[PDB]
Amino acid sequence: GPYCQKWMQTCDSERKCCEGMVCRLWCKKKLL
Repeated sequence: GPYCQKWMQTCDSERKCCEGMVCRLWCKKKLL
């Protein structure tokens, strides 16, 4: 929904990761 990626959404192999980036404890950017 409206608060997930920029709210550190607690990521698991079942979590609706709003940007598909770094499913480790949250979802956050790490990219070249």
